[PDB]
Amino acid sequence: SAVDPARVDAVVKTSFTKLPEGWESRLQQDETQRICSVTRNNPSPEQAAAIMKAEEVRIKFPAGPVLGSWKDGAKVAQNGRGGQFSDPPGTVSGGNCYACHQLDPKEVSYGTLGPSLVGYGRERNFSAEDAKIAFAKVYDAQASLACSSMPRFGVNGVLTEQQIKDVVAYLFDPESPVNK
Amino acid sequence: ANPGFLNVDRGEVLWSEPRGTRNVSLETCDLGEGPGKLEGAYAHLPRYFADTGKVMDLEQRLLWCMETIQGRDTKPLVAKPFSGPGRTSDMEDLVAFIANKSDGVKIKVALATPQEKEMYAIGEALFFRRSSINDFSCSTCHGAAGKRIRLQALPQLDVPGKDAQLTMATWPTYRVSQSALRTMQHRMWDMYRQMRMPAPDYASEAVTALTLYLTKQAEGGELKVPSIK
Ligand code: HEC
Ligand code: HEC
Repeated sequence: SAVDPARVDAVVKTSFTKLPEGWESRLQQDETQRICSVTRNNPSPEQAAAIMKAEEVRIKFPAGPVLGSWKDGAKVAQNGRGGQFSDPPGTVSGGNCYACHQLDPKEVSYGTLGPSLVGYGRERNFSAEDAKIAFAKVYDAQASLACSSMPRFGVNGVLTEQQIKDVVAYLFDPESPVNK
Repeated sequence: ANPGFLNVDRGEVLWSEPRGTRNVSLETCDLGEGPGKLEGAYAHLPRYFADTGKVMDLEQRLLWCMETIQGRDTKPLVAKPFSGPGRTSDMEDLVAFIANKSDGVKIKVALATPQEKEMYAIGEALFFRRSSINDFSCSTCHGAAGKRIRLQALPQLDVPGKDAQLTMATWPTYRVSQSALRTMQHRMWDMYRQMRMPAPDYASEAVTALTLYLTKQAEGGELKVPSIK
């Protein structure tokens, strides 16, 4: 095979010299970043399985319930700023679901890289349990699907427990435009 | 017919214009297709240059010329490679012009040495490489067909074929939403920026590694440069 060497590290190490304070870490892959890259996001069955084992343990669930605030969850969904070097200090991060998902059926700007989430809660009978599944999906998706293209929001420090509570509510709160 | 024809004619100036301690122009700068010869040189870039011993894009090449031929102080340019309101980029204008000397030509990079095949590989790797707080890779958003981010459709770049050809045929380009002509460098910067990565080094190895991959997946693409977007 065209065995691609560890010459990829240097090329990054040496080509990424302007670093905001404490960003050397953003270059080093974690073990589930590394497998997904070396196999072009096509894990083998065994590959996928090990990831899941390491990812689903990293999931912390809230002390209280899953549901939060759908009105404030809508704000997490639309915000596409956060985490960037171009981003001024204090910039509140979002999940930006709209970039990849259809959410509010009424809304006309949405991506198709991810699944339609229109009526998600209603389609799942508003089940409190299936919302736990949607929580752990936002907190860490690679816990349920290895090498998935959805960001591991909650395990990577982009989303706070409360933001996930809020964005899940947007999928699950019967009174949300997503569920209407 | 296109506001990006300023940069075209601003790049024509700087190519003609003697500069540096040696105070000569870049009219004798070799871009791969022989000294001075501008025809098709971008359609065959990035490539290996014997005078350095590496693979090189258009900008890394221009900059080399500025150093040795002209003797121009490049340090202010690697610092402000991307133009602003009320301030040009002599690195985006010389790309417009040189790119236009490859207009109507077909994209045709070739893996011909140990250096270029190695580079392409590493660019393929960097294309797939997941890293940082959003876990993104270029292949996350360029890893299939018929996909769109919000309303903007995504070009497939993980395979040879249409999208890629058309893409590298539409770069460098003019974006009205900024009202500025932009080069592959800036796009590379913008995408790593929005991947939550650190800001890549202008004219670095990684950027040029990616470009070769993108350009090799773009083989056959008939340059129509610089475009309107
Ligand atoms: C960078 C792309 C991306 C972004 C951003 C993103 N998603 Fe996803 N999402 C995907 C993809 C691709 C899948 C399918 C693979 C999977 O199961 O992980 C998915 C799956 C899901 C699913 C399960 C889909 C199903 O089949 O039932 C849910 C629910 C979901 N995402 C919610 C969210 C929420 C909430 C956000 C905002 C916090 C978000 N997504 C942001 C790409 C994305
Ligand atoms: C945020 C998701 C996202 C990621 C991550 C991403 N892309 Fe893009 N890409 C897009 C979108 C959306 C556009 C359309 C913007 C435009 O071209 O004006 C685009 C456009 C492009 C274009 C120009 C397309 C054209 O014809 O105008 C190139 C080249 C490109 N991407 C390559 C890359 C590379 C290389 C990377 C890795 C540094 C990358 N992309 C990462 C979503 C993404």
